[PDB]
Amino acid sequence: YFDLEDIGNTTGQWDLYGSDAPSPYSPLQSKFFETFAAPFTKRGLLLKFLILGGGSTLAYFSTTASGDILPIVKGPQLPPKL
Amino acid sequence: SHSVKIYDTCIGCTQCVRACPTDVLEMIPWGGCKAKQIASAPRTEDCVGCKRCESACPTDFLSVRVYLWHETTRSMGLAY
Amino acid sequence: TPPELDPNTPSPIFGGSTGGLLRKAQVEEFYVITWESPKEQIFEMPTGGAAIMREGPNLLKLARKEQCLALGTRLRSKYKIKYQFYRVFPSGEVQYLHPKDGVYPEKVNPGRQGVGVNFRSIGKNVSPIEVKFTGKQ
Amino acid sequence: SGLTPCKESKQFAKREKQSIKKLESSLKIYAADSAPALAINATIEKTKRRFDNYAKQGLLCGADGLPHLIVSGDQRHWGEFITPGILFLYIAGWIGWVGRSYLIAIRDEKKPTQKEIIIDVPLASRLVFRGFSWPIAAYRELLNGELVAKDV
Amino acid sequence: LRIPRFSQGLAQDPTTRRIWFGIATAHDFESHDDITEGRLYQNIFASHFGQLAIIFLWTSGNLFHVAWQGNFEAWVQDPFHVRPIAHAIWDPHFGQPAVEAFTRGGALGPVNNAYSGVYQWWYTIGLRTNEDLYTGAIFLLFLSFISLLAGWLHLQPKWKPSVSWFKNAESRLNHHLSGLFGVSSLAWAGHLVHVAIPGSRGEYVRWNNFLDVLPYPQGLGPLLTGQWNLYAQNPSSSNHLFGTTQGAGTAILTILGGFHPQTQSLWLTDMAHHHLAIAFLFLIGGLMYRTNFGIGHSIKYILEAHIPPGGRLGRGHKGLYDTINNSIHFQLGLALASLGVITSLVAQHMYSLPAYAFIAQDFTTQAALYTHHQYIAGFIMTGAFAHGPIFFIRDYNPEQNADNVLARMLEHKEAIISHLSWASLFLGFHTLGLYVHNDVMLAFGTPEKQILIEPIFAQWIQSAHGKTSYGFDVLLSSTNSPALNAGRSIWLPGWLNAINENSNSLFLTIGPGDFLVHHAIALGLHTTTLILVKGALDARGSKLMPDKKDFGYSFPCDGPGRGGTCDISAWDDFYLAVFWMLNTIGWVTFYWHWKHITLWQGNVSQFNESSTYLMGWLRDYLWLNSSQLINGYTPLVCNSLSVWAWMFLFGHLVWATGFMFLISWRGYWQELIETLAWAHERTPLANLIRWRDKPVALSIVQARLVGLVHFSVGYIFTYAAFLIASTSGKF
Amino acid sequence: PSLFVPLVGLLFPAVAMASLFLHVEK
Amino acid sequence: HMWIGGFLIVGAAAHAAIFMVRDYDPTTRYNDLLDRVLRHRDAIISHLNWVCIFLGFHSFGLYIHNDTMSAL
Amino acid sequence: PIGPKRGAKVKILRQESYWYKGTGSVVTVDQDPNTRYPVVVRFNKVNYANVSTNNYALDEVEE
Ligand code: CLA
Ligand code: CLA
Ligand code: CLA
Ligand code: CLA
Ligand code: CLA
Ligand code: CLA
Ligand SMILES: CC1=C(/C=C/C(C)=C/C=C/C(C)=C\C=C\C=C(C)\C=C\C=C(C)\C=C\C2=C(C)CCCC2(C)C)C(C)(C)CCC1
Ligand SMILES: CC1=C(C/C=C(\C)CCC[C@H](C)CCC[C@H](C)CCCC(C)C)C(=O)c2ccccc2C1=O
Ligand code: SF4
Ligand code: SF4
Repeated sequence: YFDLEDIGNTTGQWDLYGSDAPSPYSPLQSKFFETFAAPFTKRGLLLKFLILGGGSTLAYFSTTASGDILPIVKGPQLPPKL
Repeated sequence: SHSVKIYDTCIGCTQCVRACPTDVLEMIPWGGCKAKQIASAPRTEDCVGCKRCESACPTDFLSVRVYLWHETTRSMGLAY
Repeated sequence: TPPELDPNTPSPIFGGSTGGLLRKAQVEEFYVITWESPKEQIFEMPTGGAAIMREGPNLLKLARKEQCLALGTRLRSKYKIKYQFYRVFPSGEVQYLHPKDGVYPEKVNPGRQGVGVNFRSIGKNVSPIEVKFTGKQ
Repeated sequence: SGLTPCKESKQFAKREKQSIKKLESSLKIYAADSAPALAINATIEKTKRRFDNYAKQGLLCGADGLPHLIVSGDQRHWGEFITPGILFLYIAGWIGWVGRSYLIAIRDEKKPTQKEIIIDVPLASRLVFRGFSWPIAAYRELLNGELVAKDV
Repeated sequence: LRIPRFSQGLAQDPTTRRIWFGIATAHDFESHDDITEGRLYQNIFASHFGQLAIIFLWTSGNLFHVAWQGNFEAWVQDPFHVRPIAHAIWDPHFGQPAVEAFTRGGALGPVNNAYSGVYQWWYTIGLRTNEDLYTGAIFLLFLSFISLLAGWLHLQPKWKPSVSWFKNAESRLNHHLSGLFGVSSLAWAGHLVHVAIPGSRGEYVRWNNFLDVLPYPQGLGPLLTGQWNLYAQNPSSSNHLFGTTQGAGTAILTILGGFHPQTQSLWLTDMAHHHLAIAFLFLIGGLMYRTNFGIGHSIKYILEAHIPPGGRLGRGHKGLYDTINNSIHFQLGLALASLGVITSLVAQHMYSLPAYAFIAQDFTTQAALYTHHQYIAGFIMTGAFAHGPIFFIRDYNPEQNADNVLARMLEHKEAIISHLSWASLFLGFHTLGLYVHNDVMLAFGTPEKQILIEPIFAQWIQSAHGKTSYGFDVLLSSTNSPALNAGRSIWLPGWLNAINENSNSLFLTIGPGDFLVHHAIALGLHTTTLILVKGALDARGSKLMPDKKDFGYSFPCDGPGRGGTCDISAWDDFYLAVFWMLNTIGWVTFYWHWKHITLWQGNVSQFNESSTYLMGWLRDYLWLNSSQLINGYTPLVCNSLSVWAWMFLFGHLVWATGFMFLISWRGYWQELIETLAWAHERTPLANLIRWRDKPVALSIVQARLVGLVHFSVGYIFTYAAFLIASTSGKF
Repeated sequence: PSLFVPLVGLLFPAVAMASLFLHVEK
Repeated sequence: HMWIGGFLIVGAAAHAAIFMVRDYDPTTRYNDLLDRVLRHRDAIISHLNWVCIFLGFHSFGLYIHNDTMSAL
Repeated sequence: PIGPKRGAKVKILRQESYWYKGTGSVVTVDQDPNTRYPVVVRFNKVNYANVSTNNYALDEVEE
């Protein structure tokens, strides 16, 4: 009934489902976020920061009192033939 | 895409064409057999490689041979 | 032969399905098929079930090409109906395939060109050979 | 042959006694004169008999107390393999020769496969006994026991 | 454009198929784009240096951890009552009872008990300290580097060799025999007489004193003079303590035979003598073929001249030289075949003739090593039989091989295959027949009706070796013969002592149970060979598919036409044989392990009676030794065998997962994914994200592989978990 | 010491898997 | 009874599928119930596909959890 | 009129034929020189495709 070689888009599911909403905005509080979230918006630079943020994992394990790394002590079993 | 070939050992029974669901083959005027026809493979781009054509061939061993080569969406038979 | 071309035609009655086009159509390709019915009949429709055929030009859009032929080969049987389908593309364009020659591929026609015909006969193929090609040229 | 014959065996002899005591344990709950009674006692005599026979015929019996067969070809123990083996090949050939003789007779004329699924031809004219003398197929070998179509 | 760059046809695949196949074809150089014979040869040659680099790095790490986290020194001082340490354990997931149970071998933390036998090997050759182990690790790390340096060097144009250089076979044999085999064996005999033997006796001969310490009291003279018996006058005393200068002779070359009584290992003096002996044959042998000096042979001509007149081999081996040298698949299949054979020869001779000190008493290590190499030998054999077909399809020139021994195999292929079928059918019908029969009577409670064929032929071989068991009166155990007296003391008295040892594995006692299993293994060999050669001889084509030659080694199939053509490629025939190979080695390793764990417990009586019927195997071997294993972790406690209990279940899971890829096939999965592709598209908050590769079901051949990989991994890991734990638990 | 390295043996998969992903989609 | 009951249910799947191949004719015997079902068939399977993955994880996974926590 | 009789038995020489070294009866033999493969042949045994006949080239032996 409605196929138009002119517009190939409506013909296909090209249309954004009504879930799209191109409406206004949100409060001015954004002016704050835009200021402090800027260094993480660069990409690639952020890729690196997070990977080198893996330096946290090293720091957290080099220093860790309560993970089972001690026997605590025992007298070991010989044991099948010593 | 897939590579299909026809051989002069054909007898022009046209069953390979009727078997194809994508329309990869067709009949051709020729002087080699009594039917004076021969299979042709012009549209290999639409070939999916299912070998339905081979299972209709009556020649002692196939006159039409499908050689599965590079894969494409059409050959992969994808609808998405 | 001159391709007839398709402009606008009504679609057959159906009501919807989940086997229709999806994204591929938008960005790669989609195939449409046209056939004329002497009666508002009922046909199976692949990728779904039950659709009324309609009477008139009848235009349907599908994907994979094969879906169109399946319908077309069922359309030629059961009902004595002629049909034709094309590949739409995403930016207009007019590629018309099948019948093409205007006479069915199974029926021998006068000027087609062989394309990939080997006059050697099978079993007489060679063995490689590190050079380009496989020997079934 | 570290084995010492089933006669001077203490294990194989012990094994006999062990088996019959267990059988005897079972008849105690049925009361003689009853059915399950003989069946148990009939089983016991067969047990004694087979143990008795094995010691007679030789049979070496290992340390485990069970007879071990010797197939080296040793004349002392031919009955353990060669003589039954000769008997097998005889019947094995006989079957082979009769079966071959059948498919050959069928091939000329008729619908050959008809005779294969249905054989309302029994031993054909009289094909079975032909196997009584199969070994004479050695003489079929010097002529045409094999077809010359493929290789030699 | 994309990965794989070496395959443009693969790189343009819109689906997920490209990533998979890009990985599975990376080493198949001949199929790469614009491949040349030049590019082919020095890709392999460079890949060769890469493999060496890995081996040396891998061996460097072994020397490193044992020196860093392994006691070794504690092990040296009491090789009998201490457990070797592979490396330390560090796992955050470990609970306190775990860290507890795994703290062993006098280590400050949880470690793994090494079952590779590296301790016995390193100790026997003369490594006594951790410092020694480090220097080896550094040296191997350095050896690992110069391998990469050479790999990089010959990829450079000013150092790259010509293909012809690679095809000069006459000179590569002359060097590999004379140098690679001969000299390296000779050099090892030097380490033995300078370090291993004196290190064994008690002196520490190292780099800072090896120059000033005579390997023998008498000078190097006696060798050069001609009188070499002086190297065997004073051998080590029978009651000698290893690493102790007690009852230690002076001789550096002997033929004593038998075992060093304390260590239960072969004499070092015998080995220093062995390698020296074999070095020569290799050294002289590496001077057979012609190079640049005007003397030597031509391999081609020898192959040409070997034509038996009046048939029946035809042209003999003419043109066969060029068929092999121009085809590196033939060479590899020929290499794997030889390597695969001696790989088992290693396994068979290393449990019968322990080479290292205190390895014979480490029962878990002995079982592991044998089982290790038999599976390694197994897979290698399937590869030799795999590159075979590939040779036929890709490199075989029928005309250039007209009517020679190779071409005569294809023209009577139906004969070889059918008789392999017969031999397989024969063995299977009776071996299984004899087994089932035996189970019947034991069920019926009459084990005296069994068919227990005494392996009298093999027992005749044992008596022929020196075993005085049985009444056979054969060579080396008879009343009058040239054979035993040819002993002339030397090897015989020390060796005949070793054969009649009721403790060692040197020629165990065999019976009816050993008869049935040997036929089972014979069944396993024949059937596996039947599958593999049939794939090879029909690789170029059969009657169901005469042009299989035109499709390559690996293709999915040829369709459902002509009755159906599933698994018709030579690749699939390999893939089917891998199953049979695993079964065969499975029977071999079952048989080896059970007979030994019954011997080690001093109860061979249980094996001799339970091995004659199949219920015995499943119960007294499988069921019986699983108890300690499956209680590695209990709803009450947690043992050191918890790793193996978990891996045991792990192996089961991988194994059963392969079954999915082997039974269920593609068309079901592809249609399933197509519904999932529709879903993702029609789901809000997920529409924003799209895939860059089209989701598709795995290929027909890919699934057979993926399924076989799962099947094989679980196969190994399950038995590995059982072989170690069941043996380690009891010791 | 040995409690610093098995995690970089797990930082490495994160790095390797990320890099390879970029390589294969390019 | 569990096996007999199990087998018969599987047999229902067969003949239901046989009906679709051999006896389903919309021209003569339309139902409409059958339609739609065929119409949103890619939906039903896709959802049922998900439930199995959810169930499989939240069933077998718990055991693999317990097997791992007890071993450690 | 060409090489093979109408009732003569003939051995196949194709190598790719199901009946590669077998024998078969000939139906007839077309005489058009244009025809690459005449010499139709009947066989007692069918191939993997249930066909009993096939046309062959002039090169074959008789018997
Ligand atoms: C000297 C040893 C050697 C060498 C140099 C080669 C070399 C070659 N082989 Mg060969 N092969 C060998 C031994 C060898 N093989 C042996 C011993 C066997 C018996 C199994 C085979 C069986 C074999 C087959 C069936 C094929 C080859 C093929 C090839 C060619 C391409 C391989 C490729 O890149 O695909 C890529 C390889 C991979 C991507 C390997 C990854 C998959 C495996 C399963 C990984 C290991 C298992 C798993 C990951 C373990 C993880 C468990 C975990 C839980 C711990 C190449 C010439 C192929 C060929 O010739 O092309 C026609 C071919 O199809 N080989
Ligand atoms: C889910 C539970 C779980 C997890 C996450 C782990 C994790 C680990 N275990 Mg524990 N373990 C467990 C359960 C678990 N285990 C249980 C139930 C037991 C029995 C009680 C044990 C007993 C145990 C022992 C005895 C040991 C460990 C060790 C280890 C560590 C391995 C060291 C390493 O990473 O090197 C590198 C990682 C590998 C080599 C894995 C590679 C295998 C992959 C799959 C194949 C190769 C991939 C291929 C190259 C593809 C490339 C892709 C890639 C580049 C992205 C690791 C932290 C070891 C350790 O502490 O380290 C010092 C150790 O010795 N475990
Ligand atoms: C003296 C001269 C010499 C020497 C020493 C070598 C040595 C070598 N060559 Mg070279 N080559 C030479 C001359 C020489 N070649 C000449 C003149 C040419 C042609 C003009 C070539 C052309 C050539 C090519 C094309 C290649 C080589 C390769 C190799 C390496 C083989 C792979 C390997 O390491 O395993 C060595 C094996 C051993 C040392 C032992 C032999 C195997 C036995 C059966 C093992 C059992 C021993 C013992 C019982 C077990 C002990 C185990 C215990 C220690 C744990 C090896 C380093 C290959 C390579 O690049 O390396 C990866 C290869 O691609 N060579
Ligand atoms: C083809 C089948 C076959 C195969 C592959 C094997 C393979 C093997 N056998 Mg078995 N063997 C067989 C049949 C076979 N045997 C038969 C039918 C018997 C008599 C029951 C034996 C009795 C036997 C004994 C006592 C021993 C072996 C042993 C062995 C191993 C060492 C090699 C050897 O001596 O055997 C030699 C095989 C032959 C000499 C026969 C070759 C195959 C012939 C052609 C089968 C047909 C012969 C026919 C039945 C003779 C008629 C008998 C009579 C009427 C004349 C090896 C695994 C030894 C072993 O290691 O034990 C663990 C061992 O001591 N075999
Ligand atoms: C034991 C082997 C095995 C396993 C694990 C599965 C698993 C599955 N099958 Mg399969 N199947 C098998 C054998 C197996 N099958 C065999 C032998 C056959 C022949 C009949 C089939 C036939 C079959 C059919 C016809 C279908 C399935 C389907 C499914 C899936 C159902 C959905 C699900 O539960 O997801 C959850 C996954 C699991 C429960 C597996 C374990 C998950 C682990 C414990 C958690 C992840 C571990 C960890 C995070 C990994 C990270 C480690 C890192 C180093 C990689 C599931 C993947 C169906 C399907 O496609 O989905 C609906 C389906 O249609 N199977
Ligand atoms: C449904 C439950 C189930 C399933 C599916 C399995 C499956 C498996 N088990 Mg397991 N097992 C189970 C329960 C189960 N088991 C239970 C409850 C226990 C109690 C402990 C065990 C104890 C166990 C052990 C100790 C072992 C397995 C192994 C295996 C794997 C062997 C793979 C194979 O096919 O090789 C081939 C099959 C065989 C070799 C058959 C062996 C069994 C026969 C009776 C032994 C006789 C061999 C004989 C010499 C050959 C006969 C000759 C012939 C001519 C007649 C397979 C994964 C083994 C493994 O890791 O794989 C090698 C392993 O060793 N299981
Ligand atoms: C003596 C003896 C022995 C040995 C044996 C042997 C070792 C032998 C052999 C053998 C051989 C090595 C043989 C061979 C051969 C061959 C051939 C070549 C064949 C053939 C055949 C045929 C042809 C048949 C036919 C037929 C008949 C006649 C019957 C029926 C069937 C048919 C019909 C199938 C032992 C000691 C073991 C035991 C004791 C005794
Ligand atoms: C489950 C299944 C699928 C579906 C399998 C798929 C879609 C594979 C995808 C696996 C996902 C991506 C997880 C696998 C993770 C692996 C551990 C991969 C690790 C990464 C590298 C080591 C390669 C098939 O396509 C198939 C085809 C033919 C016969 C049987 C089957 C079959 O059984
Ligand atoms: S394989 Fe399929 S698509 Fe290709 S020619 Fe044959 S029938 Fe047509
Ligand atoms: S099936 Fe064979 S003979 Fe028939 S038209 Fe096709 S190619 Fe020609």
